[PDB]
Amino acid sequence: ADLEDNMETLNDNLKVIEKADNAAQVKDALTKMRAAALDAQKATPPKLEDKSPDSPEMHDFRHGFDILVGQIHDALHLANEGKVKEAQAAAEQLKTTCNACHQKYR
Amino acid sequence: ADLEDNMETLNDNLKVIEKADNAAQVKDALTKMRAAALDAQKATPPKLEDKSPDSPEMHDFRHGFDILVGQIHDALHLANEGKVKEAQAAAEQLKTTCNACHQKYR
Amino acid sequence: ADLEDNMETLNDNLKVIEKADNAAQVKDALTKMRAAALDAQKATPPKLEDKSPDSPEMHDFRHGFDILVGQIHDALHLANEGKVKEAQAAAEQLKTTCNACHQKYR
Ligand code: HEM
Ligand code: HEM
Ligand code: HEM
Ligand code: NI
Ligand code: NI
Ligand code: NI
Ligand code: NI
Ligand code: NI
Repeated sequence: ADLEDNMETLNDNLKVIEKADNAAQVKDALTKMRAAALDAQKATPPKLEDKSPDSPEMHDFRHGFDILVGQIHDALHLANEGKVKEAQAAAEQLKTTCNACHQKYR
Repeated sequence: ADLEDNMETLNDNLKVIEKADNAAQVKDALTKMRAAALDAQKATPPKLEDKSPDSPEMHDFRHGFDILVGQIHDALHLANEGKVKEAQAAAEQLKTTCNACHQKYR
Repeated sequence: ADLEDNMETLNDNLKVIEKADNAAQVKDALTKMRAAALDAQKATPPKLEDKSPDSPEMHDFRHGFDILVGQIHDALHLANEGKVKEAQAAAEQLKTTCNACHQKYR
């Protein structure tokens, strides 16, 4: 999928979590966020159309997604153990990664 | 172990999974693939004998293994929850990482 | 927290594990090591005060923590499955990461 729909997938599933009743709703959204993250990681973003895929910026751009994926996973472990509010807490924490990549590349 | 035996460990365990009966067979092979991945990640590969360990290429070379290890882990979670065919599906997906590193460094 | 207290958190929890009775003691320390690792990863270390945050060295410095976090996680999985001595074995293995970052940046 395109960078922009993956960002809507990231954004949407975030709302799904912060309002979720239960663990399965959380696990499902995190699963979907992981997929989107990983697929957005393949894209070249507007701001960086002038850079080769092995530029330092494209490298750093792809690293922002590694960080998000690691976090999602840590949230997933909490979801997997039925800890729905701390899972929700994690999901909320992801924001500072979202915003760190956005400050520099969006 | 040497880069080349680790690649045979990666390759072999891949066949073990795609033909596995059960979860324990999958978990075991993934465990072994993780080990080999991590050990191959220390090696300097023929194509890159002329580069320092902190060259951008050696950096990128080691990143190909981070991606594989993350994927293996995601497959492991599926194996750990008794999902043997989707675990098998994951293991198959790893191929595009194997081949992405190979296109550029093999 | 500061780089140096996070390193004491890393160091302390390591002793907690290698002497632990049970899985919950291990899971708790690993959880805390993950937190500290991730927080130390934001710091700029003395040796690198003269480098921009996107220098290759600051990049490599932050990667040393990715490796530690991945390992901690692998130890956590063992802890989570009640495997207290192999969890302890993992925790001990972390040392070569600790020391690899230290050789070059401490
Ligand atoms: C869960 C955390 C994240 C959320 C909730 C999120 C959400 C969004 C949203 C809603 C947009 C605008 C989409 C649109 O309507 O066009 C966007 C754009 C963007 N994001 Fe994210 N994002 C996240 C993580 C990241 C990360 C980690 C990176 C960098 C590694 C990143 C890089 C970008 C870029 C480059 C755009 C603009 C692309 C363009 O100009 O077409 N995002 N994000
Ligand atoms: C599970 C995925 C992978 C599989 C199944 C796999 C399998 C193999 C096999 C069968 C070989 C030839 C071994 C021989 O008979 O000598 C090989 C070579 C090689 N692979 Fe992989 N590999 C994988 C992942 C990777 C990754 C991620 C990288 C890079 C990060 C990589 C880098 C290399 C290199 C450099 C060689 C050639 C080394 C030499 O010339 O001695 N491989 N791989
Ligand atoms: C679990 C593994 C680790 C342990 C047990 C550990 C432990 C320690 C300890 C005890 C200190 C001295 C603290 C003090 O009394 O001031 C220290 C310093 C330091 N470590 Fe670690 N560490 C680990 C991992 C890492 C990693 C992965 C990195 C690099 C990525 C790193 C980078 C540094 C640096 C730069 C200092 C010195 C900071 C300064 O000069 O203020 N450490 N570590
Ligand atoms: Ni796509
Ligand atoms: Ni990197
Ligand atoms: Ni996990
Ligand atoms: Ni070896
Ligand atoms: Ni701090």
